[PDB]
Amino acid sequence: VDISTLPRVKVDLVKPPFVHAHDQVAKTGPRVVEFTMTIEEKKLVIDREGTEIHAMTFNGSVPGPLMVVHENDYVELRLINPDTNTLLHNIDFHAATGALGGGALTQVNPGEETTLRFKATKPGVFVYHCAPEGMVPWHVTSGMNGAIMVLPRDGLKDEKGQPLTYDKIYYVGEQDFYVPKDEAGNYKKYETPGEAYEDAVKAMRTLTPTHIVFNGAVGALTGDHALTAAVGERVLVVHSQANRDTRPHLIGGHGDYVWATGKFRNPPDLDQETWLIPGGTAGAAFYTFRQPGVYAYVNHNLIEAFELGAAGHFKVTGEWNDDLMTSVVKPASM
Amino acid sequence: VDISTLPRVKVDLVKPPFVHAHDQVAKTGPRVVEFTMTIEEKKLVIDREGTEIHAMTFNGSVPGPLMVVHENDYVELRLINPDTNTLLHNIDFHAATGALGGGALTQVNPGEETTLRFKATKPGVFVYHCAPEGMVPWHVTSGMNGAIMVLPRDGLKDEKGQPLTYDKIYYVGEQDFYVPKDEAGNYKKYETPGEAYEDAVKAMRTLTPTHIVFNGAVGALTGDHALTAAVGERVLVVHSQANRDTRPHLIGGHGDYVWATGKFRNPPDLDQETWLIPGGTAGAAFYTFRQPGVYAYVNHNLIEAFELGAAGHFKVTGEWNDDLMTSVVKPASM
Amino acid sequence: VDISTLPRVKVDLVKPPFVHAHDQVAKTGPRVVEFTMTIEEKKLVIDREGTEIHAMTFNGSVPGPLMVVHENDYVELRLINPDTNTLLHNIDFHAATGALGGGALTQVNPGEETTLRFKATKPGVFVYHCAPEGMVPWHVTSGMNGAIMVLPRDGLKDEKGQPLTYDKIYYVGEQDFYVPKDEAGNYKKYETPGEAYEDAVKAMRTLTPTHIVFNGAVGALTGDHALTAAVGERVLVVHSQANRDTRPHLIGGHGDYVWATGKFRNPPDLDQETWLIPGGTAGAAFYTFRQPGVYAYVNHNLIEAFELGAAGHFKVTGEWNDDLMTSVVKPASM
Ligand SMILES: O=N[O-]
Ligand SMILES: O=N[O-]
Ligand SMILES: O=N[O-]
Ligand SMILES: O=N[O-]
Ligand SMILES: O=N[O-]
Ligand SMILES: O=N[O-]
Ligand SMILES: O=N[O-]
Ligand SMILES: O=N[O-]
Ligand SMILES: O=N[O-]
Ligand SMILES: O=N[O-]
Ligand SMILES: O=N[O-]
Ligand SMILES: O=N[O-]
Ligand SMILES: O=N[O-]
Ligand SMILES: O=N[O-]
Ligand SMILES: O=N[O-]
Ligand SMILES: O=N[O-]
Ligand SMILES: O=N[O-]
Ligand SMILES: O=N[O-]
Ligand SMILES: O=N[O-]
Ligand SMILES: O=N[O-]
Ligand SMILES: O=N[O-]
Ligand SMILES: [Cu+2]
Ligand SMILES: [Cu+2]
Ligand SMILES: [Cu+2]
Ligand SMILES: [Cu+2]
Ligand SMILES: [Cu+2]
Ligand SMILES: [Cu+2]
Repeated sequence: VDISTLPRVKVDLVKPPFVHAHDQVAKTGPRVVEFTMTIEEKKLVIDREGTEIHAMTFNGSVPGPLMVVHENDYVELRLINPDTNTLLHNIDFHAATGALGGGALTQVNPGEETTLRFKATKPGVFVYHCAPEGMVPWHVTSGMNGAIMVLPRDGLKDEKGQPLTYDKIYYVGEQDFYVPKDEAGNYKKYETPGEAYEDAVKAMRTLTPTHIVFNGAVGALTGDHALTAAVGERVLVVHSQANRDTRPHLIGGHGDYVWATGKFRNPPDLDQETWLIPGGTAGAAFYTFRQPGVYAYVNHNLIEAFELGAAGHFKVTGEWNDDLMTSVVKPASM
Repeated sequence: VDISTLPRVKVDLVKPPFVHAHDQVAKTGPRVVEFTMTIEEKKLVIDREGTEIHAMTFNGSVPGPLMVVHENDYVELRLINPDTNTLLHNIDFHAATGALGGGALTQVNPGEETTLRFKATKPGVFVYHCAPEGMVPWHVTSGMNGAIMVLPRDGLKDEKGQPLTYDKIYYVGEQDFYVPKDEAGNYKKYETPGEAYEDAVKAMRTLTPTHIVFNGAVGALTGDHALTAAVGERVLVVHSQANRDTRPHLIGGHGDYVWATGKFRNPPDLDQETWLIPGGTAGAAFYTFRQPGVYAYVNHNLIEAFELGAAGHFKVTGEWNDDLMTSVVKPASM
Repeated sequence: VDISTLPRVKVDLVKPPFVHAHDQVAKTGPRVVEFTMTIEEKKLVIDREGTEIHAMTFNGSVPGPLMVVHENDYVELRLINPDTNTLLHNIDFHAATGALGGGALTQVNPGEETTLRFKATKPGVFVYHCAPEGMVPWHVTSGMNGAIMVLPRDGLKDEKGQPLTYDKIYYVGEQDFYVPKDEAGNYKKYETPGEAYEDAVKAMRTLTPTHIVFNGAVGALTGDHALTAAVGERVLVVHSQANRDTRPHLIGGHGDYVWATGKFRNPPDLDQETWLIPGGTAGAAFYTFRQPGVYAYVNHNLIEAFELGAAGHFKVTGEWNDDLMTSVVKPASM
């Protein structure tokens, strides 16, 4: 097909955990969906202690934004590496076929840009990440990863083939960081990316993250930035981890329908308490809220969640159901 | 519904790996199932070396007991924290909906008790664990976790919808402990829980357990406490890990039907050699024994199993089948 | 049945990643399939630095060869431990039932041999490994593991029950090694296996591999030993990990049909980007190539892949499809 005959639509991405506007069931035929991302290397404070790292980002955020298209659309990405950056970057889409997911075609020095097109031939949520030859995990574990959702053209389906329609969607990107430590266990600091590289590699080779965070920082999805829902709403949470396994869990809830490895032609797993998203994967979980209050959404290695940062909150509005749960006798001394 | 109109049944729990009496197919309508657990903080010897830790337990054991109910029963738990304990505790049921699984409603100081009720709306095996705000992984990794099984009212089913009926059930709780180590690699010891806390946190943050055990100690499910079966018996092994991934395997056997993530509305995986139970999950495996002798049941990270403690035994009685396996030429020099 | 009435066929195994000749759909009735393996303890250089370890091998390779039979064939293995070796060895087949998978029946000192027969009653890919009582993980993590494929007699099937036929098969064995390190982080060296044992155990207990490799060494499946395919060919990649989780991913491709836990009576997962093979398991992924060029096949913990060794290449021949992917604007300064 002459791709020039297809509709084009442009999207300006939004910052995670929010997701750009889209339609679950495709309202048009196949399209070329145009996205632009600008790489930004920047300092980021990642913890309550004030630890500051040199992050490598797509569009200024960790994770990079969620892109949403439909099966057999074309994704056309304009990738810009401004001359204010220092490093070489590129992009690999796990949704794409060929050329290392695009990485072989998108190497951009500071001051350069490129435009890649690929056909989104498989439905699912997928990781995308930077992957410059010879320094792949350094870029990924500096925050340079996000996800893309390729919806079936007729939307999501349950294990029986019936429609599933979400009311709200959130994108949780989970990031393992490896801040180098000295003999004393203290964080080390670096003056240039080149002076950082070897100790960054050494720290990565411990296979022990110093931080594991949602949305780029300890506590990022809490407080005024807690996720929200109302009782009775259907919520899809897309969760990615570009480098390391995670095991998401909604404390006080479930995954009613879970694609743990993220690919929508498969039936979902039902009624999950916790699910395994392998490193290098995006998964998706659908839940209908049944109770109000605070929930925690965590990686259920609870050390990873509550000591290293992999925990966020939902604040849910509505009526309490005493049939589902009640305090029969409140805590007391007798 | 007026819950007061429903039958009540009381259960006194039994110590793992055994499971209180129950019926697979529900012989009554929905019920309120009453359980009582008493929290016990106690010293436990966890290895052959004599390493002694301060454990935090439900009902005196690591893991806590297995509770068994049916879908849409109500679980009513009386949780007692005697004044002989030091710490605040609570309980979160992954089977439950709302209030952080119950944790927000069950905070009990020493000298207090509480009664929680919830509706068991989803069938499966699920983790339960203590989760006091701000010190969650310390309690969990001190042994304060167990599991609950919510059976479908018509019992278990295979991948074709045919009944599966177990003859025996065992509950294996797998516990990761993080005993703090000094520069020399020697275990450190502590005089009060408060003096222990920071080094407990530091040890947890290594993400490297010092011990990984079944039923609370190295070798606990061996010798006079080996699990048992006869050739031809159908055995369900429920396995939980509240904090960290495991990969169970029956050495010399299989999981004929496995719910690796524990939720019975899903078809089981067939013929598994090894399966992944994510941290924060309970799974269940069904096997019909076909050969007698000793089996080892392990986490198949074999270092975790044979060096760190995650190994137990079955002793199986009956007739050897030489069709299935035989020594054609016994080991010899020729 | 009188097994003596069945056909016998002998196989001389081939070195991974290649696989001995076989037929997907069984062209005969059940057979006794005869294999011979000779244990070889040998020095192996495992990295670009020249690090040399004392490996323990089946048939001279890491991994050991892939054996291929059909469901309800009998496997008859002659296992030889020549008197040029130092250690006791045996073999445990995860495909087999009874006697610890064969390990209880196959203990051979140097100078001894044995012949084991078992019935391959379950279809799938399965791990086999050495497992001498008391020193199991040392042998496994010294390279003494491989895999066996038990094909359904009517070959592989998709999620709808339609045939899947591969054109090429490769076997990737992934090995975690634990070379002991001193305080400085330098590798230690040893003069005898007995003098090595305690520090080998200590290194294993870190749960942090020093090396994670395909086919026995960093870069083994690259260069002149890259895997190969043509556009349009259907390739099955069998992947095993006897001790530790992995998460395979074809960079630039997918797993079109994946049995992540390796058992062919289950429907495959479709369209996977990345999949979790638990330690102690073999999995299999089927892909039809659609683009030419270089691919990397990796464990998608990218530190594990690109720093520790778990990366190989495919070189794929054929026509580039610009519909599927194209550079619209090559990298440039504007
Ligand atoms: O609209 N994306 O930068
Ligand atoms: O980029 N990770 O959330
Ligand atoms: O910001 N110049 O590419
Ligand atoms: O900028 N190099 O493709
Ligand atoms: O169920 N909270 O870990
Ligand atoms: O929306 N619930 O009151
Ligand atoms: O909760 N009232 O005892
Ligand atoms: O009967 N449970 O303590
Ligand atoms: O509590 N864990 O077995
Ligand atoms: O043991 N008094 O709660
Ligand atoms: O005892 N406090 O809920
Ligand atoms: O199959 N035993 O590890
Ligand atoms: O029960 N078997 O002889
Ligand atoms: O096993 N008899 O040589
Ligand atoms: O033919 N196997 O050594
Ligand atoms: O033996 N492992 O590739
Ligand atoms: O090589 N003698 O067994
Ligand atoms: O060589 N011992 O079975
Ligand atoms: O998609 N390469 O990591
Ligand atoms: O085989 N492809 O030109
Ligand atoms: O790729 N041509 O600008
Ligand atoms: Cu980059
Ligand atoms: Cu990738
Ligand atoms: Cu507690
Ligand atoms: Cu929990
Ligand atoms: Cu051996
Ligand atoms: Cu094994």
